[PDB]
Amino acid sequence: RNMQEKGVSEKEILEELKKYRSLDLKYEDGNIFGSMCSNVLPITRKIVDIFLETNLGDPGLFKGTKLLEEKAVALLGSLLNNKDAYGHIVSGGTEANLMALRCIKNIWREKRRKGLSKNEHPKIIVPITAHFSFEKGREMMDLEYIYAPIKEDYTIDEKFVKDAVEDYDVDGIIGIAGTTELGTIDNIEELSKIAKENNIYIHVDAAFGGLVIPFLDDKYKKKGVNYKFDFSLGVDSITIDPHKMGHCPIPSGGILFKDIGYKRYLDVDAPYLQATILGTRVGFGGACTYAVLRYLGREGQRKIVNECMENTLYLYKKLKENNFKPVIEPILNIVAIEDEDYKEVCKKLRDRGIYVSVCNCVKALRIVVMPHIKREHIDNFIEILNSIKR
Amino acid sequence: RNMQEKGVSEKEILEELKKYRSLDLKYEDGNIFGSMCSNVLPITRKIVDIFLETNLGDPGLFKGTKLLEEKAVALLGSLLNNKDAYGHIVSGGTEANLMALRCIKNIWREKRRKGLSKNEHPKIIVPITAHFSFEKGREMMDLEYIYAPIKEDYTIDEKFVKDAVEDYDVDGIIGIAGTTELGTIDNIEELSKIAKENNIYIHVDAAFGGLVIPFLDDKYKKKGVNYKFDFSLGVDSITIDPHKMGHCPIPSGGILFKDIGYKRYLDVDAPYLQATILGTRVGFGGACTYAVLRYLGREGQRKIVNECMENTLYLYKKLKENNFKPVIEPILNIVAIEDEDYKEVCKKLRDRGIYVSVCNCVKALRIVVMPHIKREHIDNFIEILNSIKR
Repeated sequence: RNMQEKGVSEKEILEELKKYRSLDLKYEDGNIFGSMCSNVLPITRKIVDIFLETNLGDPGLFKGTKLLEEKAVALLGSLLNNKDAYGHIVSGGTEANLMALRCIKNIWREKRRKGLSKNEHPKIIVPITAHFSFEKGREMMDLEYIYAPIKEDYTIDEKFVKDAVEDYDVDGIIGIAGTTELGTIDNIEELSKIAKENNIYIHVDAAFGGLVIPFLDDKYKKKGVNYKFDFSLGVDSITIDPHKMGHCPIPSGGILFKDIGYKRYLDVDAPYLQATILGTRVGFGGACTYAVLRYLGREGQRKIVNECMENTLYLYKKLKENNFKPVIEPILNIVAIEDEDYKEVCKKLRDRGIYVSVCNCVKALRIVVMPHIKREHIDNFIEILNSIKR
Repeated sequence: RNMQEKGVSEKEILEELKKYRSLDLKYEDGNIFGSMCSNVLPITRKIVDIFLETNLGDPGLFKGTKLLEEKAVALLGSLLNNKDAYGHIVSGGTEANLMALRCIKNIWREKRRKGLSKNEHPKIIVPITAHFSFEKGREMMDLEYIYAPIKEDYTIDEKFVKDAVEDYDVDGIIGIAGTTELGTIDNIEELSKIAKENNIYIHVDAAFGGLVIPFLDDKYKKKGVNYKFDFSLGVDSITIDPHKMGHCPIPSGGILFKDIGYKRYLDVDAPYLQATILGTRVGFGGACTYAVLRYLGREGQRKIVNECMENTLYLYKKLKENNFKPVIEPILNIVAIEDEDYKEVCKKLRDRGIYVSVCNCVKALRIVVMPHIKREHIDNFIEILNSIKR
């Protein structure tokens, strides 16, 4: 507990650490059902070792690692239909979303300086399904949120957004491509039309879905769901998270802006003295993001994505066969189970070694069918749950 | 450049990555003289591998890794003379400083809600030597900074701070234990007295110095410099950065608060739904911080710190012997060289394979004598610099 004068041997300290690691769950063991992280692609362990002693906060010392960040951003941009994207491989979707909010706020600040805004704080339309990082941004940056309601399919109400844009002076719109709770996709096509017609910045949070949606086989796509979400719609920025469905080690997050014109709105003016929030920051995230996308190609990511979707629809089928009520038919590799007693059922599952997460907008257990979840784990989950219900 | 359909082999992608890594500098090669990062302790490569697939954003899944974060914070707290510290192993000193600023701001918000503050924004006294992360915080959180001037020894003017606290309603004070530019130590003892007498929060930025000052041999200590900076002075929070002079891999930063009473001021209220800014975040930083401090003990860190100081004073001696003007006699393992033509000299050094950094408050080259800088590198640096000056 206290700092000691004498050191200890490598064997002593590693064995102590391994005992603590033994208390953790491991993704490959069939315990973790509620996480959007999973096992990393094995090749990334070598890449982390190669790039461990780099620092993208000092890119003049690590020119090659910096070029790899640029290449990683370019490959993500290509995936998102934008060959000119300006962006960064950052610490995660939270920092990515915060940087988009900073950009929105600095566009508003410039208007305020010119007398072109009656808003004392940026006014941003955000769906109530938005990830908690948006609340962190609101709280830090003193943003004003207009919370948009969701429709019966749990996607943002586009008519509300359009009406709010007419009623108020709006500084940004947020749409979500793959919501945290249910994996639904907002109508980005319509939101982007509203945004373009009114000269409003629009950010797409595709932290999870950005590395799933582009790879979905047609049989998993649903009539009337629009899967368009990327720069082909003219959106201003997109968050996308390699350390979720990109199989990259933490920290590997992505923020892409439509072009380099946005970089100036990420400036910070220091009277007595970088676009990311962090300073010193890893170089291995960009190396891993580039390398995993190159190693797998579209073919390899498609195989993983649709294996997850196969197991997602298997879980959905088994749930209904056992008279459980999924909240929705799954869109991405996320299924939620309606249950009034969800808190207690979650704890009972936990006692039996099944770790799910629980929802906010609805009383349900959330299962994220990442690549570590196999058929036998789903079968095991159903047995344990049936047993709890007797 | 573009996303491809077909993947590539492991050999192809690793060889490509290794070519980019070949363009980087490496700490052990005698090129990097201006960085506060260095080679990691070799044991940490194994720890990163063990803990790569953990996530302190989901500590309920990684109970052991979470306990190790708590143990890492406790060891840092013990080093800083506080057995009850509440804190986190975060992404770096930037996030640490931002969390301290969030705490300061939320203490002010509570006062504002009760009518106990005439300040429309928190008013924080910050020395002009403060790290750029404080400007990032000001810009994001709409803080009002009262910039404190520095004295001839480049430390904060304590009388200015005391006078400003009488003239204005002040919500926080920042002191620096190891400035970025010169390695000087503000008079934290006096600042903490001012802060306590006026009920003002005080944060100490010891990102660099916190893992140097406690280990300095008496011969490196200077008459009249006060080396006290930690919780024995009753300060409210301290930033300390293991991935600087703690030899830990990025990301390993530290933020410690005086006690768990501060946790409530890091809350974020989400109407429709964690104390760190990041969400998903590494677990290996806490494991490495704990393990390196246990492995080295005070004895092993003292040896490294004072080896760096030996080489720092060697560099200072050689500089004067060659008629260069150091800005100050070094306090920590940082030396700066006065030069009117510092920008051009820096570029000339760069052309010769010597990478220094350059200062803000003064026209000088900054050398950070990290453990990778040995006598032969200092001798080589002096030769190249003498040559540039002819």
